[PDB]
Amino acid sequence: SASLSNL
Amino acid sequence: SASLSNLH
Amino acid sequence: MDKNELVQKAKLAEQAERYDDMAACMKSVTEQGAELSNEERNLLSVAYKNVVGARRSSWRVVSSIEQMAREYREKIETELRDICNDVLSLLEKFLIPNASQAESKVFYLKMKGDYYRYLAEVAAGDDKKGIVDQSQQAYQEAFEISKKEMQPTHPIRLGLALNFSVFYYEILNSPEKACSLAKTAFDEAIAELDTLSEESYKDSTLIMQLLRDNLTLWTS
Amino acid sequence: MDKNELVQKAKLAEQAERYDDMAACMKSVTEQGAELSNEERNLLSVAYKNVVGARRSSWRVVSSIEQKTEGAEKKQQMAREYREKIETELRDICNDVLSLLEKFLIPNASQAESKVFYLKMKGDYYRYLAEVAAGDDKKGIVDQSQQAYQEAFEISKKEMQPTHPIRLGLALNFSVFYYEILNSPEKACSLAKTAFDEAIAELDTLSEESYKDSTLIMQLLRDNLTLWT
Repeated sequence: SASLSNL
Repeated sequence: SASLSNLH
Repeated sequence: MDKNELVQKAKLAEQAERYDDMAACMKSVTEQGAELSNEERNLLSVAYKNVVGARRSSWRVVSSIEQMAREYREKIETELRDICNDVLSLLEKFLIPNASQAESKVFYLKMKGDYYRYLAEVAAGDDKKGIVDQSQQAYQEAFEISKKEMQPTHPIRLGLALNFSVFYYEILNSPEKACSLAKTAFDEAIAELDTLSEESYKDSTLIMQLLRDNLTLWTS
Repeated sequence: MDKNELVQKAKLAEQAERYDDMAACMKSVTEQGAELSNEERNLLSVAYKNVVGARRSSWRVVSSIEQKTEGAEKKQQMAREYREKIETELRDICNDVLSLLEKFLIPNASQAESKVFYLKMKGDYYRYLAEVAAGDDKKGIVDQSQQAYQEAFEISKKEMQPTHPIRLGLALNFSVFYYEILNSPEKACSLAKTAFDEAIAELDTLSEESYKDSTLIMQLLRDNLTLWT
């Protein structure tokens, strides 16, 4: 479950 | 250079 | 010291992976009252994302293990709470009231939603309710401004849909709304790919993939 | 808290990846004066390895930036001052660990295996001081490191089989000492090659609890050999 933190 | 720290 | 020096030190701190230095530098920049540039704004956000991120990660490990655990998990939680409050404070006193442009208002209102969400992740008492509501209020208003003011391919708008949809899934336990929001954000971007820019298209397409990854998981 | 609580908190900290807490916990344990168990020793070592490791990594990044900014004096100045702030943290951490080594860990070490471990650790933290020492100061620090490794080496050579992970690990770090600090690739290769080959000759002496560690360290020794030649 991904938020924007993944970049 | 690899030291023992590099152990996992 | 001045703005440019502090900003430059923050870039050094980042390279050194020293995020407390980075957060402190950007906090100080923020405290000078002037509206942050896009560069500075990103430096602030990255700095605290990492600082708060370490606490969220430690909380989950320790909460899961939980004795000694309870007492320690509480220690981390107080840190986590103090960090969120620090950022939410900077948002009320400086960042949100000075956001002159629509893009910044969305960015900051999203950040406010984000940091109430991080507080909600650890709220257990009847205190959770007001916090959860605070996150939704911030997310909702940012959402309305991005729809009015931004292209559906805009990275800041896509990123907001992403985190807001995560809010529905994780916090409000509402996979249908989460999916509905994620799908709409994705499809509307797909409908207007010509609005992609040179400087943005990489971010825009990556965020779309994330939205779709979330959709896939949540309907599985 | 008492020994048992501190040790459990340290294990908690490790899992939370909060290494300052972990270190602070084990430091307190060490200060209650009793010889550490094997479990405690490793927790202490792991804690400070991470605390000091963060600084060494930040130092190299910032130091590299500093040398790359010859000709941009404002940037080069900001880099230098930051390198110096980091360096002070690095020194204080090494001094912290060397202090625990003289006062507690080395004098209380009963068995040879422990004395090798702690003497190696002492060589290590003087080596880290040597990584950043300028002077007029460097020589004495470099010398302290070599003496601690050497004393440890002699004890491991007398008391331990060549597949023992503590002995292989000493050879590894002592060889890195020769290459990086004393700038002698031949002495580094020699020590590394010798330790690897003597281990290769006695693989039947490996235990269930040690063979992973032993064979991993051997791979490291051979990687350094490959790199250095």
